[PDB]
Amino acid sequence: ATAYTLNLANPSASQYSSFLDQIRNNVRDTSLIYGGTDVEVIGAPSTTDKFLRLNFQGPRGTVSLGLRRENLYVVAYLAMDNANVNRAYYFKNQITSAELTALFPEVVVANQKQLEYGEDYQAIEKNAKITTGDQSRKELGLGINLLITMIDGVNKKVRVVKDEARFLLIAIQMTAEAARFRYIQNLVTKNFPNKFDSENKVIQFQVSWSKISTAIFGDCKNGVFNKDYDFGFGKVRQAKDLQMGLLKYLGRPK
Ligand SMILES: Nc1ncnc2[nH]cnc12
Repeated sequence: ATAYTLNLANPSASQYSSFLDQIRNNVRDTSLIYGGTDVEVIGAPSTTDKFLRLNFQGPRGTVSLGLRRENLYVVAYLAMDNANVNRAYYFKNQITSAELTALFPEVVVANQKQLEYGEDYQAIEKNAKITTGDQSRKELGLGINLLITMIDGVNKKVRVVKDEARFLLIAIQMTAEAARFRYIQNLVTKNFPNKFDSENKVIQFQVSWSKISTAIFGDCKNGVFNKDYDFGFGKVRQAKDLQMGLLKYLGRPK
């Protein structure tokens, strides 16, 4: 599979942004124009190139993420354990052993482990054991320095579910979600490279990806919605106000 690398040993805002653009440009179908907007749209599912590999390169090791090109869903991750042995962890309904072998060649079949929980935020959040506030991912914050800290929890260490879950929550939001929502990307670069507080608006965007995509796809003309929409953070009339980075594939426009 194709692989893009984020250098966390020497991070820069420009590098992070280009990294997100590489993801967007890889999965998009440039012939697709939704609601007369210039926002990138994910192309139809491929039977050949199903996965994308993302490498988080740090000073003491590299941790990798596997994403489904069809929808940017995280399907697995790779990290060396305390014995420097490469191990791959995957979500059952998301990928097979043969595909995992092709995605992460450095991991032998015996070292492929199926995760006990679901790939949805709810399942992951419960295993992250967040003890404050609403106990959701919002409570962890966001940021480059936070991502680095989370990677330290899985890189070259014995697997601890709590640490693995927290890493996944941050890794998914800093890649897949940031690719989908420019608002999230802009928050990261505006605060680069510091850890900062997340917002309700961040969560609201995330849970409304499909709704936003459907709205632009079938109820938007030349960037203007046919009616007022509210995804949780106020009324929106123009698609531009949503600062979208990537829209969900819903077919070709009619
Ligand atoms: N595993 C996942 N990857 C990306 N976006 C998601 N939204 C919910 N679960 C997700």
